[PDB]
Amino acid sequence: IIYDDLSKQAVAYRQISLLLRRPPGREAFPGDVFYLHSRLLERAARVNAEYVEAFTKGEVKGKTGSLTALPIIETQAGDVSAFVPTNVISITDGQIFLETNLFNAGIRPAVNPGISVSRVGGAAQTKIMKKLSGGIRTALAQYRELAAFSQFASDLDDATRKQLDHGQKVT
Amino acid sequence: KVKATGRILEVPVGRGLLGRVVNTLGAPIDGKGPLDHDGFSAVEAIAPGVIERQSVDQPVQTGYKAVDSMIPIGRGQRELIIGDR
Amino acid sequence: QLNSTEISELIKQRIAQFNVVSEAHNEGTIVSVSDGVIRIHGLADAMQGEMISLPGNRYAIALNLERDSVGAVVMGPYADLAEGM
Amino acid sequence: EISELIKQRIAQFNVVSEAHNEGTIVSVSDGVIRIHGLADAMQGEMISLPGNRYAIALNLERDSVGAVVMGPYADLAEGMKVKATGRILEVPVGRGLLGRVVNTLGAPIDGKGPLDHDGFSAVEAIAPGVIERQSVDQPVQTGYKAVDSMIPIGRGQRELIIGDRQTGKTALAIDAIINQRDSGIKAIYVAIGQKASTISNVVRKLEEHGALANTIVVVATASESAALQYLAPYAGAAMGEYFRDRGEDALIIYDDLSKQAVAYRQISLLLRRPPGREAFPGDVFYLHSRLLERAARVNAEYVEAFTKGEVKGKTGSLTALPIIETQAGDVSAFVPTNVISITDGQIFLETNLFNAGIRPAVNPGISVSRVGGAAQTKIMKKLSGGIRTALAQYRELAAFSQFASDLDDATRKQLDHGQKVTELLKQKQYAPMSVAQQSLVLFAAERGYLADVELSKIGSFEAALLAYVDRDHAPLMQEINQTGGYNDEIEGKLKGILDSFKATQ
Amino acid sequence: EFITVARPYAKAAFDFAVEHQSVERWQDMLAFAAEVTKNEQMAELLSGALAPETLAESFIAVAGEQLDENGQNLIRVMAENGRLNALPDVLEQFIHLRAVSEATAEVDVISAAALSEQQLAKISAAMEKRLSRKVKLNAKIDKSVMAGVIIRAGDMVIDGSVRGRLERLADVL
Amino acid sequence: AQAEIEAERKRAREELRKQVAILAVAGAEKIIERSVDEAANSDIVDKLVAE
Amino acid sequence: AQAEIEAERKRAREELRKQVAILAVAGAEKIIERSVDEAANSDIVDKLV
Amino acid sequence: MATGKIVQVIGAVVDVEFPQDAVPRVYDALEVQNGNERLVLEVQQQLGGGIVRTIAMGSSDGLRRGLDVKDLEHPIEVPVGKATLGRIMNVLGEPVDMKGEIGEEERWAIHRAAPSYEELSNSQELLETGIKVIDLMAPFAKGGKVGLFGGAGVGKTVNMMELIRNIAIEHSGYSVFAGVGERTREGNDFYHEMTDSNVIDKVSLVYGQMNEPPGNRLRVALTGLTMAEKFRDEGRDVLLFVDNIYRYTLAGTEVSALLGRMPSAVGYQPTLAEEMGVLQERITSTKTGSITSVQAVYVPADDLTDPSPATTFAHLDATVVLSRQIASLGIYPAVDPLDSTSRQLDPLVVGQEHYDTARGVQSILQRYQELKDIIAILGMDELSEEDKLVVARARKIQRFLSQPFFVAEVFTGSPGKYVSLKDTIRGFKGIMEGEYDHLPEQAFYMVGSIEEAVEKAKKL
Amino acid sequence: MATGKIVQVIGAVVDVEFPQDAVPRVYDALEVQNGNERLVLEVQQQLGGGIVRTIAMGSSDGLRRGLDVKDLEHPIEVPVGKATLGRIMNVLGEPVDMKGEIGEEERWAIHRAAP
Ligand SMILES: Nc1ncnc2c1ncn2[C@@H]1O[C@H](COP(=O)(O)OP(=O)(O)OP(=O)(O)O)[C@@H](O)[C@H]1O
Ligand SMILES: Nc1ncnc2c1ncn2[C@@H]1O[C@H](COP(=O)(O)OP(=O)(O)O)[C@@H](O)[C@H]1O
Ligand SMILES: [Mg+2]
Ligand SMILES: [Mg+2]
Repeated sequence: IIYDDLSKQAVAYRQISLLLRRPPGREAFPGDVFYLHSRLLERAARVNAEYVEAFTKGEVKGKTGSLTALPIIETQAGDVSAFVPTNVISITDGQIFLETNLFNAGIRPAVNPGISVSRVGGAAQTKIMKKLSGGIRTALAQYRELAAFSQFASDLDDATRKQLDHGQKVT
Repeated sequence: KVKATGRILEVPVGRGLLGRVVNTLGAPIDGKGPLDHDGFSAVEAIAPGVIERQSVDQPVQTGYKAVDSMIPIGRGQRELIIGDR
Repeated sequence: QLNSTEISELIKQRIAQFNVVSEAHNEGTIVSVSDGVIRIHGLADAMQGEMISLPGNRYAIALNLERDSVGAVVMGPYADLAEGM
Repeated sequence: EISELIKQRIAQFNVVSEAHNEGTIVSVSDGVIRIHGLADAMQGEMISLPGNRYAIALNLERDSVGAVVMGPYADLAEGMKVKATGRILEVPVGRGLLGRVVNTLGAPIDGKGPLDHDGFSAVEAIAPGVIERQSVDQPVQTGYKAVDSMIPIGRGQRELIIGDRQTGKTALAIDAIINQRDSGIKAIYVAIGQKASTISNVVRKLEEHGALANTIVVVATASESAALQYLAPYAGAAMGEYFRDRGEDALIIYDDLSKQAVAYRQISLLLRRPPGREAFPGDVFYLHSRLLERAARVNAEYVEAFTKGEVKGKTGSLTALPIIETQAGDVSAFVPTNVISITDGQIFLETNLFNAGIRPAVNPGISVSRVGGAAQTKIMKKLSGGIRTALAQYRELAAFSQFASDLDDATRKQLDHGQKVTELLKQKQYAPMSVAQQSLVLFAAERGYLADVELSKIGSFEAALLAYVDRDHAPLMQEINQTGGYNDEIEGKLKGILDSFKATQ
Repeated sequence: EFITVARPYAKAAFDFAVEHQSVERWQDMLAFAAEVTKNEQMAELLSGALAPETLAESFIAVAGEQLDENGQNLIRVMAENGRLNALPDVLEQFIHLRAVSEATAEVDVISAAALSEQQLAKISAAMEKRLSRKVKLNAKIDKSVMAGVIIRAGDMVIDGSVRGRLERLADVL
Repeated sequence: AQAEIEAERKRAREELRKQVAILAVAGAEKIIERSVDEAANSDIVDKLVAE
Repeated sequence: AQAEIEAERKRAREELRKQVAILAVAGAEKIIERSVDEAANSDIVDKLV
Repeated sequence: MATGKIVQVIGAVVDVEFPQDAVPRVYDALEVQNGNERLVLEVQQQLGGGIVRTIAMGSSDGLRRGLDVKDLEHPIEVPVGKATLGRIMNVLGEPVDMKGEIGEEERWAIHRAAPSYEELSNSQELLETGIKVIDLMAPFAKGGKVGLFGGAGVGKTVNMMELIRNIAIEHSGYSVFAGVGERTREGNDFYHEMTDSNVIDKVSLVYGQMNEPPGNRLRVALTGLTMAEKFRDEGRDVLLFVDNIYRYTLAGTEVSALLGRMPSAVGYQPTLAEEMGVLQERITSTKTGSITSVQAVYVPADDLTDPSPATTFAHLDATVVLSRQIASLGIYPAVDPLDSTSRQLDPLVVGQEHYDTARGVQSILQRYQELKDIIAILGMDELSEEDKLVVARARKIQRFLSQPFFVAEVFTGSPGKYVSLKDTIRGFKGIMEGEYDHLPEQAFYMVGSIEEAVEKAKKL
Repeated sequence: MATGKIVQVIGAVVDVEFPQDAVPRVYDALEVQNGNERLVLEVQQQLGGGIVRTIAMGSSDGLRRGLDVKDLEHPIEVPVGKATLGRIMNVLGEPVDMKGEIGEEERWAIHRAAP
C-alpha cells in the first residue's frame, strides 16, 4: 500500500481539529497527530500462520500474510525538524531521502545514502543481493567523505585515489 | 432531524476492487459499473499484537538499483519516502 | 464564565424597564477604559465609522458594533475618561 | 528513660478551644488546590492542610484561593477542611543547623534528630537599602589559581558560574565551599532539582575532604513539588541573611537558578498566569532580582542597629555564587540574560577547553569581575596584573602557533610564555591552594623562572616547588597566609626561594 | 461555577428588594426559581437551543405567579445570558447578603448529645459578644464528637471536641 | 563510625517512642468513649462557654 | 554496635509496655480534667497486649 | 453497584460525575463496560463539584454519555514477583502472550513514592563491557543509570541488544524489559530472540506499543518500575532496560492540553520536569538492593537542546551520546567520544592509566575537530608537520573506536568481537605512544584487540 | 474616608472595587494600609462595574481580600525644585537616604503631556 501524502492528511486533520475548537499544539497541529499516523502505520505488518488459520476459520493453512506500506512525506526546504516529519520519521522502519541537489546534479533517482537506512536490512534481500550490496553501502558513504576532504590536493595517495575513482564509478 | 445509526464506518472490500478507482466511501468513480465486494469491513480497527506477528525475511522488489541495493524493503516493512517537492 | 459587559446598575434599569428604548438612541455611557480602547453601552442609532463625541472636545471612532456595546478608539488623550460619562 | 518524657509531652498540652478561619478544598490537580472560603486569607500566607502539610496562598481570586501544596498532594480530596494560620512562611535559623542537611521547610532529612535553631525568619524579606550598604573590598579566596588570579571574588559580590552541562560548575562551587574550612566565612549549598544520589555523593565528599561542619545544606530534590524547589533558594538566603545581619561573613551557592526558573514556570502556568517570552511569567526577572540583591556587604551602623548594640564595629556580608546552565552555549536566552544583567561578574566555563583537558575550563576575556582588584589581596594583586596581558597576547598569537614558525623572537618568546602560563593555570579537582602557594607559583611564572622550563614538566615543577617551599620556608608561608603583604623584602625572599629551588630537581 | 455570574444578578435583586421593602417575598420567589430549575424537563428546555426571546416566553409563561418587576425580568435577563443554572447560587448569595445587612450570623453548634438549654443560651450570648451580631444557633448530634462542642460561625470555627484534642495530643507525641 | 551508630540509636528510639505514643492515645480514646458522664460533659463545656 | 542497639531496643520494648499501661489512664483523664472512673479501667489491658 | 456517569468524551479524555460524597481520589482506577469490552479509566483531576477528569487505558471509541462507571478504590495494581518472569504483559499487567493466567501471589500499586535520602547507597563497582568506546569513555558501575542518546536511526536499539547480550547473560539476577512505545515488530523479534537463547526464564517483559492509546504509553513505564522495585525489595540485583524514556514524556504531551493545562515553551506540558523527576527518582539502588538501568533516549530532530533530552541529561550517571554524523560516515557504534562521559571516569576509581589514556584520546580528537574546516578550505599542505602527525594519529584513533557486534552481524556480514577492558587501554595507549604509527588506518578499522590490528595489518 | 475594597490579588496585580460614581481615572494613585505600612497602587485599566485594575508600587505580600482602599484624586506626586538637590529618592519621591524630610514647596504629578 502506498499512502500518497501523509502530510496532507495531517493538514486535513488539523483543519477538522481546529474547526472543532480542540486546543492547538506545535505549529497548531493537535497532539494526536502522532497517534493518527502511528495507529495507521502499525497496521502494516506480517502475521504468523496461526493468526491466518485462526482468522480464516481453518480455510487457509501454512501461509503468512503481509501488508507493506510506503508513506510519503514532503519537507519544506529539507527541514526535518518540523512536527509531522518528526513524527513519521519516528514511527517508520527506515527512510529514503530524496534531495533537490542530487536531482539537479542529475543523480536520478536522487537517493542520498548515509542519510537513508533500512532497519530490516539484510534479512529482506536475496542471498546474492545481500552479498553484493554489503560492499556498496559502505563504499559510497566513505567516498563522499574522501571527496569532501580532498577537493584541493592536486596529487594524492593512490589508495585514496583508487577509492575516489571507484566511488565515482558506483555513483 | 438527525438519526443515530449505531454503526461505525465500513467499506466495501474484496478481490473485485482490483482495477477499480474508488472514493473514500467505496463508491466507484471510474464509471466502470458497480463493485463486486466480498462483504464489508470496518475502517477503524486495531492492529495485530506482538504474539501474532512474524519477522520479515521476504523481499519486495522496487526495481531501482539504488533502493534495492542500499535500502532494501521486505514484506511487512514500513518505508518512508521523504524529500522536497 | 466571563461577564459580557452587563453590570448591576444597568441590570437594575432593565429590571425597571424591560424595553430599553425609553432612552434616546443618540446617547450612551462609557463602560470601560483600557489603554485607549473604550467600550460604550447604548448607542442603538450608531453606525460603524461614526465620530462619537466624548465629553470635552474629543472624538472616538466606532469600530465594533456588538450586540450590546460599541467599541471605539479615542482620538487624543484618553486618561481623563471614566465610567458613566 | 523514655516514657516519662512522653508523660511530660502529655503535661505540655493545651485543652481550650481557639478560633480561626476555615476553608474547603474545591479542586485538586497537579499539585494545585482551589480553596473556597478564607475571607481572611492573605498573599503568601501558609494554609495548614490535614496531614501536617502546608500550602502557600498564591492567587487570591474574587471567590477562590489558589494554593500550592508543599508535599505529596495526591491523597487530598474535595471537601477537606483547611485552616488558615496567619503566618507568612517562616524557616528555622541559627548555628544549631550549621552542619546539617534540611529541606525547604527546614525540616532535617539528615536522620540525625531535631534541630537546635535559635529562632525563625521569614523566607521573604526586603534587601538592605542603598545607604545601609558598604563597598566590597575584602577577598574570598576560591583556592583555584585561575579564578583567584584573574577573576577575584570579594565578600559581598555576586559572581555567576555560567556554563554548559558537564563542565565543572558544581566542582568549582564545592571546592569554593571546601576552601572555607578555616576562614570565618560560613558556607551554604542549595541543591535545587538535583537528584538525591548526586547530592549524597557531594555531601560525603564534603565530610571526607574537609568540613561539612561549616556548611548548611538545603535540599530540594527533583522528586519534590515545584513549590519546594521554587522557594528553596529563598529559604537558603534566609539562613545566610541570618549571619549577615549578625556581623559575620557568609558564602551561599545556589545550584541551578535555571531549575528554580523552571519550577516557577510550572507554578505560574498551573495557576493560569499570563505567559511571557519563553512561557516564563512576566515577573521572572523579579524572581532572581529580588533573590540576588539580598547578597550584600553591610555597614557597621546597620549591624549595630539590627543587633541592638551587641556587636559594635563589625561589617557583615553574604557572598553569592549562582550557577546557570546554558544550552549549547546560548548566552541570549531569557533566563541567562536576566541573570547576567543582575550579577556583577561571571566565571564563564567553556566546554571545548574542558574537553581539551584544561580543567578548570575558565575562559578569560569573556569572564570578567566588575568589582575589580579591590577584592584581591595585595600580593595576589601585584603578581596577577601581567597574567591577564600574557593570556590576552596568547589568544591572538595562538592562531599563529598552529601552523607557522620562524617569527620574530619577541613574538616567539611571548607566544611560548603564553602557552606555558596557560599550562600553569590548571589543577586537580579537590586540591585547593593557599594564597602563599598561589602567590609563589605566579611569581615563578611572572619573574621568568619557568622561561627555561617551558616543557611538559611544569606540573611536576609546581608540585616539587610546593613541597620544597613547605619543607624549608614555612614561616614565610605563615606570614603570607596571614597578611598577604608584599614589599621589597618579600620580593627578594621570593627570589631567594626560587633561585634555590632551581638547583634541585 | 455559577457563583460569579450569580453575583451581578443576586446583587441587583438584593439591591432592588430593599428599594421596595419586599426582601422576604423575593427570598421565597428565588427559592421557587431554584426548585423549578432542578426539574428534569425544565433543564432540557434550558439546554434546548431556542432563541432567547422565544425561550424567555417559554419560561415566563410557565412561572406566571410572579410580579411584573420581579419574575418576568430577572428570569428573562438571566435567560439571555444563559445563567439560569446559577439560580440555586443566586439564592444563597441573596440570603447571605441579607444576613449581612441584618447583622446576623447563622451559627452552627455540633455535639455528641443535646445541650442543656442553659449551656446553649450561654453559647448564644457569648457568641454574640465574640461577634457583633444576633446569632441563630442550630445544633448537630455527631457521635464522633464524643464530648464537648464545635461552634462554626460561617468561615470561622471554634473546636471544643475531645476528638480534636485527642488527635492533637497524638501529634504532640 | 561512632557518629553513624549514634544516628541509628536515635532513629530506633524514636520509632519505638512513636509506636507507644500511638498505643497510649488509642487507649485514651477508648477510655474517653466509655468513662464519661453528662455532668462531666457539662463540666468541660462550662470551661468552653466562658469563651 | 548495630546488634547491640537492636538488643537494647528489645530490652526497652518490654519495659515501655509497662509504662504505656500507666499513660493511657493518666492522659485520658488529663484530656477532660475530671478524673476517670476506677471501674472503667476494664478493657484498658486490651491496649497492653 | 455503579456510582458515576460519563458526562464528556473529548478524544482520549473522559469526564465522570459522581455524588459529591465519595468522589474518587486522584490516580484511582475506574471501570466501565465499553460494550462487551471492560474499559479502565484513571483519575487525573478532581475538578468542580463531584466531577473527575480521567484518561482511558484503552480505546475511547464506543463510549456514550450517560454510561455507568464503577469506582475501584485503589490505583492500577499489577502482578509482581517470580510469576512475572517469562511473561509479556500490558500496562494493566494482563498477559498478552496467550500462555494463560499470570498466577501471581501479590499485586502492587504502580504509583508509589521514591526512596528517602538516607536510603540511597553509594557504589563504584565498575561493570566491564565488550564495547571499546563505552568502556574507555563512559564506564559505569553496578547500580548506576546509563543513557543512550540519539536521533532516529543512529544505533540505539542495536547498542541496547548488544548490551543486553554482554551484561545480562553474565548477570545471574532477574531482569526487566520495559518496551515503552516500542515498534511491535521489534518487540516480537526480541521475544523470539530471548526464547531461542533460553534467557527468557530470567526476564519479565512489559510492552506498550505505538498503536496503543496515550494512557497505556503514559503508564507502562511505571509498571516496569513496579516490577523491578519488587525484585529490589526482595534484595536482588536487577537489570532494567527501558526502550524510550522520550515517549513517556510525549505520551504526556499529547493528553496535557485536553487536561486543561496551559502550554509551555516548545509546546511541552508545564509539568515536564516533575513528570520526569517522579519517574526517574524511583530508579535507584538502595541499601536493600540495587537496580542497574540502561535507557535509550530519543533526541527529537537530533538537537540535544530540546527540553526533553536536556532535562534527562541531569539524571544519569553515564551518558553515551550517539551522533548521526558518525553514523552517516559509517563508523559504528556512532558514539561521540567528546560529548559522552561518565561520573565513574575518575583517576581515583578507574586505574590511573585508564584515566590518562582517556584524557589523551579526548585531547587528540578535540585537536582534530578544529583543524577540519581549515583543511577543507585552505588544504592539507598548509598544515605543519606536527599537525600532520596529530591528524594522522587522530584518524587512527577514530578508526580504532569502531567495532563489529554479534547483534549487528545480520547487517554487515562479519563476526562479532568482544574486547576486554585491559586490551582496550593497552591498544589506545599504544596508538597514542605511536607504537603502531606505521600501520594504515584500515588496520585499525572494525577490529578487536590491537593484536588483531597487527594480524590484519599483516594481511594488509 | 476610604471608599473602595480589594477584590483580587494576583501577584503584583491588585483589583479594587468602587461605587459607580467614584471610579478612579486611569492613572490615579490609591493607597492601602498593608500591615502597618502604606502601599501605593497605580491604576492601569478601568474594567467594567467599578472594578479598576492596578499595579502595586511596592511589596504585595500580606494583602487580604477585603482591605479598604483610599482614592487619591491626583496621580503620583513628587517633590520638585531646589530642595531635591543632593538627595536620593524612590519613585514616590520619598527619601531613601537618611538625611531627613525634603523641604519641598511644590509637588508635581509625574504624568503630563509633552510641550
Ligand atoms: N579540575 C578538574 N580536573 C579533572 N576533572 C574535573 C575537574 N573539575 C571537574 N572535573 C570532572 O568534570 C566532570 C563534571 O564536573 P561537574 O559535575 O562539576 O560539571 P557540571 O557542569 O556541574 O555538570 P552538570 O552541570 O551536569 O552538573 C566530573 O566528572 C568532574 O569529576
Ligand atoms: N553497529 C552497527 N552495525 C551495523 N549496522 C548498524 C549498527 N548500528 C546501527 N546500524 C544500522 O542503523 C539502523 C538504525 O539503528 P537502530 O538501533 O536499528 O534504530 P535506532 O538507532 O533508531 O534505535 C540499524 O537498524 C542498522 O541498519
Ligand atoms: Mg556537574
Ligand atoms: Mg530504537
